[PDB]
Amino acid sequence: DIVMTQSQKFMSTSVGDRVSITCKASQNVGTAVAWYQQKPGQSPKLMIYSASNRYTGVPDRFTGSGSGTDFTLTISNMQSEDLADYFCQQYSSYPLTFGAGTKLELKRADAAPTVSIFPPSSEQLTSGGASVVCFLNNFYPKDINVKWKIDGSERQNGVLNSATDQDSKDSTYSMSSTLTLTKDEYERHNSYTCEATHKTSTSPIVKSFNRNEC
Amino acid sequence: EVQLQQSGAEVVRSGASVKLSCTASGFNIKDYYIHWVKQRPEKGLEWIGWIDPEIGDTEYVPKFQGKATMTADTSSNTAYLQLSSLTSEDTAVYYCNAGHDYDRGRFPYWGQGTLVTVSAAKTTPPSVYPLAPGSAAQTNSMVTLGCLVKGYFPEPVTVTWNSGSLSSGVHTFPAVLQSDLYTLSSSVTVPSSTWPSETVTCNVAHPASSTKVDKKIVPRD
Repeated sequence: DIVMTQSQKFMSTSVGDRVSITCKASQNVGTAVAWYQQKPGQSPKLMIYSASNRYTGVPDRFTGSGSGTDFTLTISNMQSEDLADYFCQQYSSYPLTFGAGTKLELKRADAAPTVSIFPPSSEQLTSGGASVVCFLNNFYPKDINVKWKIDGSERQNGVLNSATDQDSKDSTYSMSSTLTLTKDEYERHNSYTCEATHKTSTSPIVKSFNRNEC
Repeated sequence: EVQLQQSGAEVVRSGASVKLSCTASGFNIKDYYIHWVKQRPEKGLEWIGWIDPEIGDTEYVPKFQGKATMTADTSSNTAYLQLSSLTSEDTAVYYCNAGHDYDRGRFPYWGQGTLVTVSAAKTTPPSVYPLAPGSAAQTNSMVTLGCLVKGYFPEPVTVTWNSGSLSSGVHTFPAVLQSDLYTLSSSVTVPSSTWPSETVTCNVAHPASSTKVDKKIVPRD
């Protein structure tokens, strides 16, 4: 199988920018490559074929180039409607294969996340389980790291992270990080800490609580 | 215009089978090869194979032999994908697309995809826990409250705050699996002066289990 590699999963852009998306083939595919555009829950669409030919109806701001193993999709003067996922595909030979996609996102001003931590509710505790949740809301850019500490010690296991897509209105991202333990594991400790490191601050944002107070 | 319309999302039990449809309008599938491609969460598209609706000839890639069965019918302009002996690994969005039979592989027409979710879990109502902030006397502005919805199957659950009156400032996260059952949280941010003087309740609904739960967030734990 020919591997089509799109090294960039995400790219921040602004309306008016010239944007280029790369795709590398593991074997010589000639110019037998096509590019597709896809938006959430919608059909992919053919944009470029034969590496550099524009498919019927696609606007003249999309062009493609390359051959052999290195290919590039270029959007000149990017428009709002261009924010979407893009993926290359080779049809040099079987099996046909696709790149993993590159998502074009919107650029805005950096914003520091709003962090909040919550202990297990007494109710969940009567159930024998204990989830400690931390929200990291409305930040930009998306690059962020959350660290948990139980009694000042890094906790690797049991945490699940979930992220919302970039907000369609305010262009920020939000995330939830939750540490799930049993009531017994949770009750054998005092200090729980949710720490967020983001480019918006040199001192990570630290939020915590002590079980014996609360 | 030329369009490929696929059937709605399916939540199926492991070991069972499911048959997906892809209907063409504005054009005829006869002179095309209809291909199907799978897309797993956080993963790239993988080709399954094609069918030549004119003769019924099909070609499958080795990973899907005995897993997928493609059929077509040119009079109704519909192609089908049957998936049998389903497992967790078959959970993905499935697309049908079309390209000229004499064409090497350009995919000018694609259906919108069908999400198939496979699990051996039984339908389970969620437990809703209130997320109230501890009594930390440190003086601050805006306050964030939340609700943890845990241990339900299948998706989805819907969550509102104050019956939809509180819409701005809420974040409801994608659900994630924790040993066969789902969990998600929702946060709401309101002015510090308005809570707790004014009630804040999260309304959680889980249509699959015919359950509705309202949790009023009160101070403490």
